Parts: sequence; structure tokens; C-alpha cells
Amino acid sequence: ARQVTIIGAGLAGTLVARLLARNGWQVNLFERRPDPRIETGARGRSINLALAERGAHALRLAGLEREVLAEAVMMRGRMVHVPGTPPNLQPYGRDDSEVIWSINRDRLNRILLDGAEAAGASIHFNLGLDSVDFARQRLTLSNVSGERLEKRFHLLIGADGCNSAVRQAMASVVDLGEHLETQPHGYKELQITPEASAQFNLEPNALHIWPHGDYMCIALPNLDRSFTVTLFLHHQSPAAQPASPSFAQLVDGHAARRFFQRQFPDLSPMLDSLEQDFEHHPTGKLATLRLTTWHVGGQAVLLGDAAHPMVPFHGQGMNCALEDAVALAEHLQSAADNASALAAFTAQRQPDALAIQAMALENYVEMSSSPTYLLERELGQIMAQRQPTRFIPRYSMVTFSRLPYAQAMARGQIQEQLLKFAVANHSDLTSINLDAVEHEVTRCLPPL
Ligand SMILES: Cc1cc2nc3c(=O)[nH]c(=O)nc-3n(C[C@H](O)[C@H](O)[C@H](O)COP(=O)(O)OP(=O)(O)OC[C@H]3O[C@@H](n4cnc5c(N)ncnc54)[C@H](O)[C@@H]3O)c2cc1C
Ligand SMILES: [Cl-]
Repeated sequence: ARQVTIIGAGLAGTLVARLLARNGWQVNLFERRPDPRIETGARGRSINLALAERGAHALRLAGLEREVLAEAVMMRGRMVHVPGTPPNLQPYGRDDSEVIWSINRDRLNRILLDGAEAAGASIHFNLGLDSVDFARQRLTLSNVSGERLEKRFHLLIGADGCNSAVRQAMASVVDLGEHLETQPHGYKELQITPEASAQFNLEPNALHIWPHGDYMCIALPNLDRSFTVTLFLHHQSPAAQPASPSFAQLVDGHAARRFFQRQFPDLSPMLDSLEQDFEHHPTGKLATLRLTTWHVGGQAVLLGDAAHPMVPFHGQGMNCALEDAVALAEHLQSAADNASALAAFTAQRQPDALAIQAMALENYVEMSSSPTYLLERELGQIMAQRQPTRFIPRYSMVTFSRLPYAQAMARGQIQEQLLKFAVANHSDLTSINLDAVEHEVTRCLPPL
């Protein structure tokens, strides 16, 4: 039986552990944090995420989709809150087949942990990877106190998140060709109680957005009708605009309250613990990191956030990591040797990871901030009705299909240019020749 060591019992790490163990691999998984299934007196984490077709299909192959969706809230559409006008639901698709699921992160992690152990994997908690000696095939782990433990390894999988210790150890034996692009936005997690959401009639089966240009708020529902709110705001005010809002200008919780009362007046009354949450929850950091190399021969490989950190403006990070886990287990199972598998996995997944990283950065302007946009959207809806197998909106290709990310991006660019050109010198749809646009659709877009 083939042997494998995995670092990180997160979302990608636990899924890949189950897929390999059920195929007869001898699997050992190491996690820095304690086992979350061991109940303590401490408060549970209220963090949630948007699960789409890519992530759901990966769970379906693993035999875990039913268990996960049993505790997921259906999001049928987007609820945009702009002051003055009441919110109106913008449905994602034709029916409840085209939806996104809101799931508690800790609940998903516990289901995955149970799944990896049921398949035969051994999980070791309270052990963080410190360093790797590739030539001697040994690694060093330690608990929070710093007490060290050495282990021999054969194949190493880096599923240890955006600040990966496996990636740091690899950078010493190979040039990874790393390119980091910092993000000016920070984030803060806040809460809406079940009592407050019900009092203010906040729709439970939708994803909520409070757009405000350079900054914004999003809210995802929980099973108990509570909501997890995320504020996206610049860490620092720029030199060009010194008076602009930023985290630096929000010295305490009282400062945060006055800011919300002024910029988000319909959201502020729903945030009862705004002051406490602002001061106790730390500000998170965002970035895009691109690597030319994801592996070291047949010895080590990276996947998920360890391989491709991305901005969270498309809700596809977890979805991508689960898709990576399926591809890695498939390559390792059927290759001539581990070196061949790691090279082929890297070649297949790298162009897709670059495509989703670029699409996530582009999606920020869509969520946070036109007469020309509405005409393009109207013509795009008609083209999708005439040719539903050729004209599929980019958001729909990413979120509701398994088309490779690079293909979704390429087809999306063809459609965006087709719509832009068609409306360019026209006041309204009555002056636009619909059959001529349809001809461009059939000429430039093959059926799927
Ligand atoms: C604000 C925000 C919102 C998001 N919303 C969404 C969303 O709606 N939909 C979506 O698809 N994605 C979303 N994402 C992205 C998503 O959270 C991540 O992409 C995903 O968790 C990555 O999975 P992973 O397994 O690669 O890493 P992780 O889930 O981060 O797991 C890494 C694991 O490794 C462990 N670890 C770290 N270092 C070590 C070490 N040295 N030794 C041992 N163990 C270690 C960690 O404790 C952790 O358990 C969001 C991200 C952010 C920041
Ligand atoms: Cl994301």
C-alpha cells in the first residue's frame, strides 16, 4: 500500500485524505489546531461560506453531499440594499436547481473529519509543521509549547492554507517563482441575531449586499435565522484621498458605530453587538499569490489556498480547493509514479487557478458598484433565451457548472465583447437588430 503524509486538516486536506484512504493508501494527516469535534466550554465559530456546483459535486463523489446539504441554507438570489429603495430579489436562475448553499465552516470541517476517519485515515491534532529536510525525507512538527517531534515521510501533501509551511519549506530547495499582489481591503466579521433579522424582515433564503463603492457589506444566513456579516474596507486611507473611510480611522467600537449609522443606516439597527464584535474580532488580510511551480519532483505538492491564495469576491476559494482535491486523488491513483502524477496535476490545474484568481479580482466592481450596463444585461437575457446552449452568462458558468475555469473566462470575454459592440451606438433595444447579434452568437460560440 502506497503511503502519504498530509499537512492541514482544513477543507482540501480532509477531502483528499478520504479519497486516498478509501482507495487503499496509508494516510496520516497532521493539524496544528485542536480537534473541533472535542466539545469544550468555549464559544463555537459562526463563520459561514457559499457552496456552489463545483464544491457540491466534489462532495457528491466523496459520498458526503447529503450530510452537508442537510445543514445548508438555500440562497435563491441576491438582495441588494441601497438606501431609499426597498430590496427586490434578483434570482440566480430559472428555478431552485440554480442556487448557492450557505454552510457553517466548522460544521463542514467536522463532517469531513468524520468522513476521512471512516475511510481509514489517521488524524493527529495539536501538531504544526515547522520544517522539512527533503534530502533526508524527514519533517519536524511541534505543539503550541514548542515541544518537537520528527517523522519520516514518502509523499508530502501541502493542504495547509494561505500561509503554508510546506510552501515555505519548498522555496528553500526550488525557486517557486512567487508573485504576490497585495489587496488594499481588510475584512471584519459581525453578527445579526435571529431576533433582529426577524424584526427587520431580512429574507433568510438569499445572499445580502450593501454596496458602497470603495467599501461594502455582505451577509450570509444561518439555519437558526442569524446572519454572519462581513465588512470589506481599506486598511489605510490613500494619499490621493486622505479623508476617505478606512480601518485606521476606526480607532474603537464607538467610532465603528458612528461610521455604520452614517454609511449603512438600514444595517446599523440590526447589529446589536457591533461595538464588542469590532474590538474583539481581528481585522483579516486579503491577497492574490501566484506560483510557477506547485511541486518538488515526486516528494511534495501544494493544493487549495497553499497553492493559489485568491481574493474572496467570487466565493470560489473553497469550491476550487475541493475541485483540486478530486483532481489530485485521481492523478495519484492512476499514474505510473508519484513524480508523473504531481507534474500532470500541476499542468492541468494551474491555468484554471489563474483564471479564477483574475475573475475574483474583476468581480469586486460588480458587487460594490449604469444605463449602458442595463441595456447589455437585457440583450444578454434575450440571447440566453434564443441560444441556451451557446450563451450562458459568465457568473452562471463559474457558479452553476463544472466547465474548466479557463474555458468559462474565454467564453465570458467573447460574450462581454459581443454585448458591448451590439449596444455601442444605440439608445434602446428597439434599434438593435436581434437576429444579427444571434448570428454572432452561433458564429463565435460553439454549443455546450
Ligand atoms: C472573508 C472570506 C470569505 C470567503 N468566502 C468564501 C465563500 O463564500 N465560498 C468559497 O468557496 N470560499 C470562500 N472563501 C475561501 C475559503 O475560506 C478558502 O479558500 C478555503 O478554506 C481554502 O481551503 P484549504 O483547505 O486550502 O485551506 P484551509 O481551509 O485554510 O485549511 C488549512 C488548514 O491547515 C492548518 N494549518 C495551517 N498551517 C499549518 C501548519 N504549519 N501545520 C499544520 N496545520 C496547519 C489550518 O489550521 C487549517 O486547518 C472565503 C475566504 C475569506 C477570507
Ligand atoms: Cl473566495
